Amino acid sequence: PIETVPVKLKPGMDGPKVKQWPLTEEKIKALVEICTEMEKEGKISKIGPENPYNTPVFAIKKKDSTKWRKLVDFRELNKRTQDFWEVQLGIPHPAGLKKKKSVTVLDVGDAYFSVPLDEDFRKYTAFTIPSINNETPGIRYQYNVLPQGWKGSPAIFQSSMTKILEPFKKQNPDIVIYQYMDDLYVGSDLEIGQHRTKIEELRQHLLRWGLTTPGYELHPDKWTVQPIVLPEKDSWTVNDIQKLVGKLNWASQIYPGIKVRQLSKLLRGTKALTEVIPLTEEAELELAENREILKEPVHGVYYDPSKDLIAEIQKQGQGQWTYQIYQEPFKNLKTGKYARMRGAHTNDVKQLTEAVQKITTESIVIWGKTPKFKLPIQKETWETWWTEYWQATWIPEWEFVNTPPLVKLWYQ
Amino acid sequence: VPISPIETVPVKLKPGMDGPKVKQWPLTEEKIKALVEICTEMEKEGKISKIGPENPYNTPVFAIKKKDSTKWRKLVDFRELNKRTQDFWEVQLGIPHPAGLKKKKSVTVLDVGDAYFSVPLDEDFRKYTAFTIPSINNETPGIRYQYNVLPQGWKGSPAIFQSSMTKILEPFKKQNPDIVIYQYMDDLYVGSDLEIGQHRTKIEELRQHLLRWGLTTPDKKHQKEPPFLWMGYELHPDKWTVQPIVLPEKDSWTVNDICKLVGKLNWASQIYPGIKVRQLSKLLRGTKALTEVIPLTEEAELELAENREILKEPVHGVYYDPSKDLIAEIQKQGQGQWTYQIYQEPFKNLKTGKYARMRGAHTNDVKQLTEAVQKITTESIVIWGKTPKFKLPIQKETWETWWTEYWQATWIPEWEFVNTPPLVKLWYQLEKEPIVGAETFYVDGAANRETKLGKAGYVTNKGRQKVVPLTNTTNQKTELQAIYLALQDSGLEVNIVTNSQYALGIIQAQPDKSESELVNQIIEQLIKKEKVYLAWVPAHKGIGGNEQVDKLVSA
DNA sequence: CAGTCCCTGTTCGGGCGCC
RNA sequence: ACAGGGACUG
RNA sequence: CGGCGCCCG
Ligand SMILES: Cc1ccnc2c1NC(=O)c1cccnc1N2C1CC1
Ligand SMILES: [Mn+2]
Repeated sequence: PIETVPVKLKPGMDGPKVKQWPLTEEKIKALVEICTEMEKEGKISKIGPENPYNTPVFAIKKKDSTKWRKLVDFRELNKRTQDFWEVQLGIPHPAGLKKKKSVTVLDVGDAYFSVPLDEDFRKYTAFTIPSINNETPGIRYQYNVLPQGWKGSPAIFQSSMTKILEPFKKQNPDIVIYQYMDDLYVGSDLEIGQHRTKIEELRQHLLRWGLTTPGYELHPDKWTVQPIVLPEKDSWTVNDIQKLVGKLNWASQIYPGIKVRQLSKLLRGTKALTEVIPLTEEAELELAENREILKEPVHGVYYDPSKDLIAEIQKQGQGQWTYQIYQEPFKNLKTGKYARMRGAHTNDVKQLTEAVQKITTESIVIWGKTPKFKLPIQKETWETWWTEYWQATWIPEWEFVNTPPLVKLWYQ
Repeated sequence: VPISPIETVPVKLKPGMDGPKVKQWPLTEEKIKALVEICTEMEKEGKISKIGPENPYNTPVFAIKKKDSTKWRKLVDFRELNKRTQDFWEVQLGIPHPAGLKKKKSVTVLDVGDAYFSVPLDEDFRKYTAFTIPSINNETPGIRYQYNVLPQGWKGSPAIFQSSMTKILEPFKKQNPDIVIYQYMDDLYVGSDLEIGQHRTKIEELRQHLLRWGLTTPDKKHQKEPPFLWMGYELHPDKWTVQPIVLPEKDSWTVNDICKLVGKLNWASQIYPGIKVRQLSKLLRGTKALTEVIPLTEEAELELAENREILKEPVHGVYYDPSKDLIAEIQKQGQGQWTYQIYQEPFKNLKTGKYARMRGAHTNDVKQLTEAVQKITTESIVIWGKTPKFKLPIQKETWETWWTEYWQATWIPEWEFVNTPPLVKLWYQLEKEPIVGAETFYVDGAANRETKLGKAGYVTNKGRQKVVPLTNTTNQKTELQAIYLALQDSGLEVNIVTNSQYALGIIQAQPDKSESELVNQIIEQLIKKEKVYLAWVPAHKGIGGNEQVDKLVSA
């Protein structure tokens, strides 16, 4: 018997009617055993056909975990509760979190099951546990408590959270603590031993205040940005000069002081591609000055909080992936590369699922926001397996892309 | 006082709306005098009531007819009430496919009588029900009433029925873990691996549990009727099959004949392996009337023949044995058509199917295989909830070369090669690096938008030139056209340099078939050549001998 | 700038296969 | 029916 | 009249 913060679908839009996608039998077992136990706990409870709302749910195991975590795709709800969280209560994003030598991510979402949810709102958390082959109909529930992964859940628990944390922040003022949805980001410049100790300690804090917590470390101070770089060549074929010039034309979309003039003139006749053409000095210097403008930053690219982030991933081959985060074309907030991720050399979709997760992660540590992905993949491929490789408690936004490779020239 | 059978499910109205008042709409004049009596029956049973003042509610009548009846079935139209009634989460998400059922030793079907009128309507919503329909012809103006149960043609009748029935069954089932039930409409099908009589023990004990809730289970019920006939299916506990398919032999071919034909072939294709619709399907392109006359080409008939011979002998599916692995094997059937069989024990198939869909403007067998493999994986997850062992007409090196070169993220799950021809191959590969001692064709093309007129050509390191005039064309078509020339006029090994982002995008995706004859030709020239190199250089950058062929064709 | 087309690939209005 | 990308219009 | 699945603007 405690209060309940009323909550509202921002004006005009209805509850999510989004359909449940088919599940593997494996995951259906894990979901059944989790909801029946959670119903028994009165976290959720059964519902009828009078509630014509649905959110899709599936399940995952977190990285390095043999225990099943349930996961709801509340994206649609979060879109329809949004004005509530963004406009009513803002959360300041630590710019230092990214500068910490180590940052651990702990999953605190279970705590959210304490607070009740406005009885009038619960009908919009309705989710179906599907049946294999439609032999039974769906087991439909709705959330009684603060549902994991909805943006209101971390929002409403704010007071209580800031509370339970105030002892630690007070005892450890130099430790930076940020919160994004079901996840809590904790970071410090401590040597790893004593960090992990301060983490076990914080685990205790939330443990004695009534929470459970089923490595997680990140090293943001070590995060490198991948700059554009022109090849180092001993001797140049025509073909080299051409691919070089084309690249230069792109980079010149990004860095305006670029000129192709002397290398272009280097190309003057109609010549065999593999003929070896020597570099004039005037060109050698324009090219070296270009190699220079490409060590610079880009004037006037800065993050604007109000704009959505957009992240593009390109598949570069042989386990390599390049990515770029930007809110507006050609002004890139970050560029990067991944290699030898799980799935490298065997399963592309796995590697990509990983990239999307690592990217979302750096995106949250840096700007506190999940990006919109443009995935170099067919829609259907992605839907089928993306559900198979997912280890994260959140779900970024994505759309599907086809760009036969001329932007693949983001890496040699 | 009336009485109270089973828990009622709350129903609201789309906020700010209220019950209907309507004028009558035509229905046949003979059978409706019968309901005047039938109505008095319901008065006494609790399925109807009335009040004078309280109802500003009136509803019309529009009906649907059913074959195979020894008695006539009444109906009322709430369509105005319907549109004004809250939405529900629909309970029928579609139906299980036979191949997903586990073989069950004993399987019976009880058909629930007075099913819809057996479910209490929500107390307070009862009010919105009032209605009126013509006596025999008509004499005096009339009278009215209210509904106490789930009304025919109402939205919640189906939603709430399904859910209430389910709600009822839950406790029997929890008390009987090793039974297996499925509900379709008002029929329940029950099955078990227990012995035939104790199975019938629980069958009566359940007709008991349904009675305990006011649910009627007659003895017209059949242990002796199976196969059960359901939606084009014939189902026996041991084996299943499609209901017998009648293939039109008509000499006269109209496009609606071909339509029904196709739909029938595909429906046969779920069980009878190797069905092809391609050539029959080509006739259907861009036709205005469904009644039009079309002749059959020789291919489509040789195919229709092979298919008729497929239907000749009968066939049956097995059921799923969860203990044993699932195996799905695809054989390439050509003309961008594919077929698959999913079995567990060899030659006893669970099901077959086709994937024919030519996806994209230009495509290839690897892409298309990848597609079939995805279709099948999805389907398999729906039915058995798991992914199959692939038996695929493709060398692990063929495949590896494709997915590993391709720009898109692409994947096939755990699969094993089956050496069944024709095998899937990559018909050409573009070199990754320039070719020493090949002529370098710098190629370009241009057309004028207004006149839709243009020219395509090239220049080489050897002095060789060409420019060709072209009529009724586009800038793109000319850039493909110029690359084409450079293929034609080059030796076995050639380096091709082009400035068109468009053309490069197509060729670089290594299509083996295309809608576009020019691309087909390009493809064909490409296969013949020992080595090809495609290069891109930005236009009007004053490049290479690129400025030169740009001048040559822009003139 | 906007404003034109040319080419390509996923959501809704026609009809057949199963209720 | 809708969107993305190319290219041409002064 | 609908649901479900393919084929044409
Ligand atoms: C039509 C249908 C649909 C879904 N399941 C069943 C049936 N009826 C059967 O014919 C059936 C046959 C064999 C095994 N299970 C069956 N059952 C399962 C319930 C025991
Ligand atoms: Mn041109």
